[PDB]
Amino acid sequence: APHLVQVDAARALWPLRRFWRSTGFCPPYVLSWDQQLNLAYVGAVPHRGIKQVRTHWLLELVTTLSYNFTHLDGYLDLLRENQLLPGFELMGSASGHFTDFEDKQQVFEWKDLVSSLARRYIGRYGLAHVSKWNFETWNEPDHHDFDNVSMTMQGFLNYYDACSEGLRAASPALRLGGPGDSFHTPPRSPLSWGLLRHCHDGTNFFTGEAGVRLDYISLHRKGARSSISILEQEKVVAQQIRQLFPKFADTPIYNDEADPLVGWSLPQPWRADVTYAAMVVKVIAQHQNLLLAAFPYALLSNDNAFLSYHPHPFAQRTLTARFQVNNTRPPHVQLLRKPVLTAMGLLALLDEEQLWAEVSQAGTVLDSNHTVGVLASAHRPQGPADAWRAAVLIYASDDTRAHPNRSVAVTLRLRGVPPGPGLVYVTRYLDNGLCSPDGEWRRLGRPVFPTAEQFRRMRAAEDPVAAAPRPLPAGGRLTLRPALRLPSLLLVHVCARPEKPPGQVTRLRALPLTQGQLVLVWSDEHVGSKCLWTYEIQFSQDGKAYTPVSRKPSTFNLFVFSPDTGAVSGSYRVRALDYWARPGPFSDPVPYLE
Ligand SMILES: *[C@@H]1O[C@H](CO)[C@@H](O[C@@H]2O[C@H](CO)[C@@H](O[C@@H]3O[C@H](CO[C@H]4O[C@H](CO)[C@@H](O)[C@H](O)[C@@H]4O)[C@@H](O)[C@H](O[C@H]4O[C@H](CO)[C@@H](O)[C@H](O)[C@@H]4O[C@H]4O[C@H](CO)[C@@H](O)[C@H](O)[C@@H]4O)[C@@H]3O)[C@H](O)[C@H]2NC(C)=O)[C@H](O)[C@H]1NC(C)=O
Ligand SMILES: *[C@@H]1O[C@H](CO)[C@@H](O)[C@H](O)[C@H]1NC(C)=O
Ligand SMILES: *[C@@H]1O[C@H](CO)[C@@H](O)[C@H](O)[C@H]1NC(C)=O
Ligand SMILES: [Cl-]
Repeated sequence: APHLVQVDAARALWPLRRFWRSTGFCPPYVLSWDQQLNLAYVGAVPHRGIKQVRTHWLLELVTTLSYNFTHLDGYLDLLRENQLLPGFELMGSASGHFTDFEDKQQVFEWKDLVSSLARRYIGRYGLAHVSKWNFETWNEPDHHDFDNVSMTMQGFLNYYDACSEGLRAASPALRLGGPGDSFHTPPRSPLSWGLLRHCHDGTNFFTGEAGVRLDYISLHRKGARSSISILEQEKVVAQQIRQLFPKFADTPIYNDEADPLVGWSLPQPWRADVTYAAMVVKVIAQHQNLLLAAFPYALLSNDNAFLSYHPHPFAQRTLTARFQVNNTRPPHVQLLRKPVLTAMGLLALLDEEQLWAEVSQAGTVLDSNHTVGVLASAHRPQGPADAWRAAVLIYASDDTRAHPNRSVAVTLRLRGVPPGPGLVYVTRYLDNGLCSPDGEWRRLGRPVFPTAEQFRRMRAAEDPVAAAPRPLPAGGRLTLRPALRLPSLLLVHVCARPEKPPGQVTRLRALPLTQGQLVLVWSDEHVGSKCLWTYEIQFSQDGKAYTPVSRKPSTFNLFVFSPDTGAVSGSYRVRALDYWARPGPFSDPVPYLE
């Protein structure tokens, strides 16, 4: 039976916070070219769709009583360059200096390392910026991954107090949370429950006062292939925390490894394509609709910024697919944007207020705990460079199971769109048949070292199928009857015309990939409105006569330029193009010489 999706745009219910804008990984490798590319892709999600990168072993990037911060500087600057924040896990031994957190002097030295690093980056980036960072305890303390460090129950508590006092001495404004683990039923997860008991009821190692600061509680709960399982586990743990530790009733809860399945490197066909992408949206929709639409759930992070390894370019839990092309001179690296990363761009279009929506089948109302669901949102405009918007994101997802031999007939009924100037709608659609670079790779015979032409075909499947803007019917109503696949994503974007055109593209740079190829990366931080069709990229060889690069419509703030001719040397400039064909100002031109 067909699915009926109803959306009322006249009816703003409550805030829709973009609580999912995080990723992470575990490693220098963090400063390799591969990683610089990877982080360009992560940062290129439009409208700050990914804000934080939770990174393990950051304090192995420090060496030794004075510290050399060079490698940490390198990594944090690299994040900054892509407008990304560190999920700053205070994790590492500083090249083997720290070995024992029941050695009182080491605990004092740790406190000073932390205040020293916090002050350094307050100085380098400003207090306002570093105050946004989620400083965090050592990852998964109950999984015994400290290599050479001795971390007992008591040691962990000492370590935490050193973290807390270290950050505090740099500035009270800095935020610290933990433990970043599962919180299984006692006697399991002793350090995790032990931290809560310590912060709630224990004694500060340094000051001797009762209890210790804990600005947020971070857990890890993964789905074992079930989307709804993640939320169910979180509610059990959050309830236990609230009831056993009542001081933490309003303490924000993060699930900063909220993945469908544990084991990032385990190859899974469904991780390659829109199956994973659609499921990620489904997980988020379940959290918005079945929880936030109450415990203080504040952040959800898919831990998928890892780089993939041969022979699994697409099938690992990664935002990009890496190809190490070893038969060129020199060898080089190529990354492809996987649908999961593309989906984060679609999620980024969701605006600040949630709209009433209802999914039904044969008269039965279906909540987000079902294969078809929706998130609808609206934007209240501010200035002359802004206007009313609505974004509706519909998912069809059976979690990790793809169903290529199925169609899902949907009827979307949108109403209550208020009157506005030049109202248009734009649909963007994503599925495995049309938008899977893995799908194109398989169709090509899964070449180990794809040719330049093979990469172009693969990259042509990265973006969603976009339909040209169409004027909205009067009365603020629209009915669409798409044949969705399983998995699939469909965003309907409804935009009124802002009085002024888009802002300027900034931070444009040209990075070499290989002979005849480069990556153009830029920022959309000053473009303003989200009603963007694409970014017009222009190339000039002949002094300064500029020619647009024909390509699929894309709002991704990054583009690999690989022209058949190999002619890449010259100058480049980029601008935003809105749904009414109006351009924003061009970026400054950027030269490039091979
Ligand atoms: C082009 O040239 C580059 C060299 O520049 C080359 O890159 C190298 O590729 C290989 C993989 O093909 C990489 O080796 C893999 O590395 C990962 C990660 O290693 C780290 O972590 C492990 C522990 O987690 C440490 O032991 C290790 O020291 C590292 O710190 C490993 O996970 C891989 O091991 C698996 O694959 C091996 C075969 O490749 C198996 O022998 C091994 O048993 C492992 O298999 C198991 O785990 C799998 C997990 O996915 C699972 O699927 C299996 O079923 C099984 O359970 C492996 O060691 C190496 O790091 C790359 N080097 C660099 C510099 O990047 C490309 O391979 C080359 N291209 C071609 C086509 O040749
Ligand atoms: C810090 O480490 C880097 C990289 O290993 C090295 O180049 C640099 O000389 C070191 N700085 C100091 C002050 O020792
Ligand atoms: C989701 O649906 C299943 C039935 O498939 C049910 O057992 C489970 O309780 C539901 N969970 C939530 C949170 O709605
Ligand atoms: Cl996963």
